[PDB]
Amino acid sequence: QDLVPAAVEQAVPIQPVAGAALAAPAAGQINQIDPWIFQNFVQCPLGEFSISPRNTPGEILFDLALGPGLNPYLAHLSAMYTGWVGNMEVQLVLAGNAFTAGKVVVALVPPYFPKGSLTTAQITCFPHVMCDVRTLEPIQLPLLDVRRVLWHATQDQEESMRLVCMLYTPLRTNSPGDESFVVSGRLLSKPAADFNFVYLTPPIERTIYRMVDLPVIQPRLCTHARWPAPVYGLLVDPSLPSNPQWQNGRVHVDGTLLGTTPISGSWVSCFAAEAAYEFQSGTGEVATFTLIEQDGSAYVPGDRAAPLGYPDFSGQLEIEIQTETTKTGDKLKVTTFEMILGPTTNADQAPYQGRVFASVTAAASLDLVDGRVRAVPRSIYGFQDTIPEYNDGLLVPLAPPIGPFLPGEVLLRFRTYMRQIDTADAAAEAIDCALPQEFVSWFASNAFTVQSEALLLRYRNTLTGQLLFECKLYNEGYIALSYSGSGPLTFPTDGIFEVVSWVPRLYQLASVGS
Amino acid sequence: EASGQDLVPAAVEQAVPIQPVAGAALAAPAAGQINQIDPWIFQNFVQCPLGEFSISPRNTPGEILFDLALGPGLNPYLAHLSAMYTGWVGNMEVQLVLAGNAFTAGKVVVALVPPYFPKGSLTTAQITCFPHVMCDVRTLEPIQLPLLDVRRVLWHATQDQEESMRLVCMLYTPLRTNSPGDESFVVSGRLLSKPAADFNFVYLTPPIERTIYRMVDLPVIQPRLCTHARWPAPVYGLLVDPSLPSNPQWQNGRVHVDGTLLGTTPISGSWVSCFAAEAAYEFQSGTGEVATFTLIEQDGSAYVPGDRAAPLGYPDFSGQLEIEIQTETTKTGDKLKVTTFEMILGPTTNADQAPYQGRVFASVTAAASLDLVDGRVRAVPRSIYGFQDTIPEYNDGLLVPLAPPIGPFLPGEVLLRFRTYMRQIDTADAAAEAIDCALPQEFVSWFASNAFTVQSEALLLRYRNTLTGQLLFECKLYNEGYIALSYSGSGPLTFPTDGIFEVVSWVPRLYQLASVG
Amino acid sequence: QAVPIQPVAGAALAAPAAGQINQIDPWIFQNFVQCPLGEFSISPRNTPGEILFDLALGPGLNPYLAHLSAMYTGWVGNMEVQLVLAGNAFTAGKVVVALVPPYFPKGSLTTAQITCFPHVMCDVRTLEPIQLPLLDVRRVLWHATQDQEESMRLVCMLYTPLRTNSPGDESFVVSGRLLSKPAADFNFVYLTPPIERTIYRMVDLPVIQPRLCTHARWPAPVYGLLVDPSLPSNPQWQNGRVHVDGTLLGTTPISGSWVSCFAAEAAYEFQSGTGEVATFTLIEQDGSAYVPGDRAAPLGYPDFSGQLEIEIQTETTKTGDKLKVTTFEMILGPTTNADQAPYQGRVFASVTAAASLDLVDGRVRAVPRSIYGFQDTIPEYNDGLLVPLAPPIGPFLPGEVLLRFRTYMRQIDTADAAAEAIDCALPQEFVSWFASNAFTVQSEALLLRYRNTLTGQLLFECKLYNEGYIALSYSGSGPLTFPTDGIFEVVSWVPRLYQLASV
Ligand SMILES: [Mg+2]
Ligand SMILES: [Mg+2]
Ligand SMILES: [Mg+2]
Repeated sequence: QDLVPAAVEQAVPIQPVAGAALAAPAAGQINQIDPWIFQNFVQCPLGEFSISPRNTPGEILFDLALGPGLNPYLAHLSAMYTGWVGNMEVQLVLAGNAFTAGKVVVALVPPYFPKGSLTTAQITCFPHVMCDVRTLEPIQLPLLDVRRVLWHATQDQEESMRLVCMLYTPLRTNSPGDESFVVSGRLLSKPAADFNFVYLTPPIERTIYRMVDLPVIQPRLCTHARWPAPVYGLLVDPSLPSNPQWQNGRVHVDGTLLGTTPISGSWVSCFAAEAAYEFQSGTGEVATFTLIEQDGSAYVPGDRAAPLGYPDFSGQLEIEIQTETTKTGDKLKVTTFEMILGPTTNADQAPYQGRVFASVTAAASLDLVDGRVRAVPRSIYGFQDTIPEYNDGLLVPLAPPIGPFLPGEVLLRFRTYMRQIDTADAAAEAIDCALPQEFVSWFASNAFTVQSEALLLRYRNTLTGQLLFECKLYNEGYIALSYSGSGPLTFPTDGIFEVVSWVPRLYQLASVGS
Repeated sequence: EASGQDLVPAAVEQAVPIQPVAGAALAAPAAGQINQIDPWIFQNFVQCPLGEFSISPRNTPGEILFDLALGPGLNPYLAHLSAMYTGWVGNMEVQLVLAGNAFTAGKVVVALVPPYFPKGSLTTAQITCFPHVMCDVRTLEPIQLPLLDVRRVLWHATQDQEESMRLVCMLYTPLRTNSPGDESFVVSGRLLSKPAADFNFVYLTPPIERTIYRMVDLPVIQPRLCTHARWPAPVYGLLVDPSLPSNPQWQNGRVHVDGTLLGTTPISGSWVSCFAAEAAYEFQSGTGEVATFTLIEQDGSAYVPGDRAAPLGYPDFSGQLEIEIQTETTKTGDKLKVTTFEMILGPTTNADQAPYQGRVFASVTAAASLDLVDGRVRAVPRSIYGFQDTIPEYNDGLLVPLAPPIGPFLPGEVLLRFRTYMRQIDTADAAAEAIDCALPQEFVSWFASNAFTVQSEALLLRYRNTLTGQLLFECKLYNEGYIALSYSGSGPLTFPTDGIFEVVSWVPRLYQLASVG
Repeated sequence: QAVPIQPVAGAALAAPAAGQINQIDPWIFQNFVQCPLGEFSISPRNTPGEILFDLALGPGLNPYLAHLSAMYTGWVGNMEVQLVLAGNAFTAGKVVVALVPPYFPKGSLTTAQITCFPHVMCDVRTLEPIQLPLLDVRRVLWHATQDQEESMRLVCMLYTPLRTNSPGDESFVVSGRLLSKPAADFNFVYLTPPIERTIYRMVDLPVIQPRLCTHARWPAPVYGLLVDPSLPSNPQWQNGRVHVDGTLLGTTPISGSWVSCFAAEAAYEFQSGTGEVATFTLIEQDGSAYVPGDRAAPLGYPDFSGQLEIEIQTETTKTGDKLKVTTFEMILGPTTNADQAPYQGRVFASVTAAASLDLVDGRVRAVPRSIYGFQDTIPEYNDGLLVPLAPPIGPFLPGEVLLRFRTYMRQIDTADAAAEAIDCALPQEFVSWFASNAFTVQSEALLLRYRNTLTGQLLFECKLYNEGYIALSYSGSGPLTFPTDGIFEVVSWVPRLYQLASV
């Protein structure tokens, strides 16, 4: 005769996994870590998520892989080792309330289980813990090294054990009351008794598990990335188009440039070519340009739409070039030519094929010598923020349009002003970019590894450390804010962007408002 | 024990030159669970899921009779259990049955081929360079062989297919018979297996029924209660006929066994030989009233010339088709009706019809103007005039992408045909009009919605009678979606249409069937 | 000898799950053989931090183990190496040899980082060979032979500079050489039928004299073999461009019956100018379609400028004159102002016709007959636009000059009498040989020797690069020719910075 209790605590039953006892006969060395790293839970580099009443049951809230990039001490230490082996421990804290109903499941998913779409029925067939959003204290699970190899390489990230969290039952509030309410979650970890490193190497600085940082410069000392001018403004505007297809100033956070984006800010909306002048009788002397790369290399039609640094807007542009004449009384001068960029055919512009056309009006036939030039913009006429002609009328390789966003998110814009010709309006013609120069470099100089889908940034006052807003910076290189206003909203331009954490894609920012 | 030896009892001990391999004990300190298989599964030999093969006097030395890879899919208990684990490891045991008639002669070789050896020819010169055994086709007792887990990992993933050891069987000398009368015997081999002592699985996983094992299964429906896949009608007959063209090039009703649709095959049997288009009407002094249709897809979306010859469900035959259309009129007293046009399908030697590009013209006889309003239509057939079973004119004289013709077959093999009849006009004929397909429409839905994983080249089916539980014949279903029987007669031969098809085994393309009938 | 490292197990860890453990001939354990790419020179002008050699563990380090590797599936175990330096008592300087593990990220190292591995430091005045272990640090139980995986490397750097005197005529280098053999714990895994197409298989050339070959840019024999340094040093030809591993570059064809020709579906009509004009809609010379992709024109299309004659067979439904061969006149020259676009698939040519000679429209194949006003310059592939090309031949080290295979054309020249030369980089037998053998590439270049077969006296040595051009070390100011009845033979893989000897 026996008594079965209704209330039992909760636990995960395990079979022990061997670490360095399997690895040691074919490792070079087996290296120990400081014994007090085994004593403290420390927040994970990806250690923030949220829960809303807009999430639906089945959604995945976080997803973590075993290994050294879960602890900031272990990630600092991996710069001087070639491999790793052993077990870990994770801790979870939820900041909910008394009005909040809901459950989540945290499952342990092994390597080589096909990463498709899990359902709510299936998540409880793994080892798991059942948690609800009203808990005051933290929950912990083990994370074991179930594997087919003898050890792992710190610089190639292969298959390991994962930690998946799913929303089990919907999240509800009793009185309507709180539907703008978000639950915060945080993740923390330490290593368990049986974790080692493998082979001592020189400490390399540009390893993986090195954390991203931004350059410490205020946005008003910087340089616009689509037109050769400083940065003057910083704002967000729902009235404008949401998914622009700009082609300069676009870079991945892992460091790969895309579009015609150059490294230097002295290539921006400028070009270089071989020159050839003729004097068709009607208008004037006409210059046909055979395009090259600005470092003097040849141009080959490839996977961009033009050479690096080409203007990505429409309208009539003014250039200044050097000219060497064959008259009497002059040998060198800065000449002006007038050029049309937009979809304004009858001129047959095809910078994708390596030929552009321009002209200056002249009652003479000034014999200008053929050679090599560098053209720089002077003024713009009828500027539309739309792509120019790249082929004659044909489509070219492009970079995808900016996006996607979540419901409620909008795009952050850096603004500058262009020199223009205008007759009736004396307003300042504005142009935006997503990331300024000083940011497209510092990427592609550093080559970071993205470790998640977005980066959470805080923007502060350099003095008094006040918080101005929070934002998501996605891997593709654009920033989002949570903002549901209708008109514009501009921000002070002398702050500094911080780095907080890697976050998931479904992360819910706090809303900004005028 | 048996009457009359006249032959070899056992290909028993030949030594195989190989070392003992370690199984689930190298993997155990790297899992975080203790797992285990039912001790009674280790206690009897059961037929393998790819477990049948033939040897005929038509085969030549160097042909591969079977080629098995080590893993869960060699046993039916183990292929069921692998749906709820990640990982496997260990050795197996196999049994070979080859007990031909005492009047036969021949040899085969079975080799142990390691991981990472190229897949390709395997000439008869290099198969004996492996650890191998040589076998007579007359051996009475079953021959037993080891299949060992030579590997440089600690275990294997169940939902991958990795490098493991293989077991390859090749015909070594031809098969002959010195019996005085009229025919040479075929040998019927079987493969059986069971796990060895240290086979295990690794980590428990949600049981997911769409795994890479899980053999195909057909729907339990009778042929005479299915829907034709080239004409909108029931299925009525089922027969073979060696007098009709052998390798047709039908475009509708084609589907891969793994779920890929071929040609212009739709999913709904309500799209077969219909179309949806944007219409425009005119009245003139000549043809009468011409209707011009620009085609879209039938759900309602646009059409673009692509990897097919026409939209989905377009009729793949020649003739003159009359259709029926809903139309409006700008007359008073009459609102909406059903009107009938006709349309020629063939080349016509001068035409304005390119259904590849989306251009189709119809017409109706009319003395005055029949003012019919424009809009959206869906055309269905009513009758066929001058039926020809040859492809229509897709692009007037071009070469559009087409699904290949049905074939090849082995010597002696003919095509199984599903038959229905059409509505027609005929002056001097009173017989029906027959159209044939390869698989009926329920089988296209089954394969498109199931996404199976094939094993070798064909499936072996048997056809059973429902009223008496009798097996009538056996056929081969090739992975490209056509069925073949073995028949060497001249007259058509028909079959009842109140039976079921049932899957038996995976087979090679050189499998030889018993003939009907 | 003693570095800070633990002993590594070979067959004790592989044997449970291998099928066989196979032994090697005991006399192979008694000889140190030269490793491939194990040798350097140190000069007084070298800068500390520069890399002397870089070698990975496996069967390819030994010539006997690379042969034996073709009848096996795997390998395991450790090796041992010797380093031999040639200095004397009146030198100074140092080197460091490090043991770098399997997954270290490749890049570049400094002298500060090289001492952070397990290493030895060695003085250039050392007398005996310096002996070391090369161990199998690994995450698997054995390695597959028809595969290359990560293994331990051995890396040598110059640590402090060389200090010496020199005479007036030469300049005193210190030389080094690395030799190897297997350690007692080294084995193979499972006996397989021997393979001929293995990854440890050396490049070889066809045994054919240059004068019996076929020219790669004009359909005719090869008549010369020269080196001329007054010509354009970096040409950009588009035919006869092949990679040593067998990839065809440019518009290079496999067969010599395609060089400087084209096939097309022709269309004719009379114009009251020169006469019957032909619109050639180009096709691939084997009957398949043509789509503008990676290269400038279809395969084999000529790649020089001028005005060219072409012969085509016509059919005329005239009763009394049906089939005949008619020579047209195409002008594919430089910037010669008529809308020629091979890259899109259409060209034009016509003939002086007094009347409208009936010529039906059908399939044709053009062959050249003679050239008029020939320049060595890219044709007009697209009207005035740019086209996907192949990079210019190069680059060459200081002193290096391109070797040229020369032949002669069919000229039209009214006020000249000397014949027209034209060059290529390789004949048409070295092109299809690389395309059929599909070799595996090891360093950057191969060292060849041009020898005479009658006596056995070598004419020079050259450097066949991976992209497919030859380079000799030359200093003279005029063309220097060679006899066209020698034989090219392969010596070894060399690095790019390898200094040949003079000609
Ligand atoms: Mg303005
Ligand atoms: Mg009839
Ligand atoms: Mg000449």
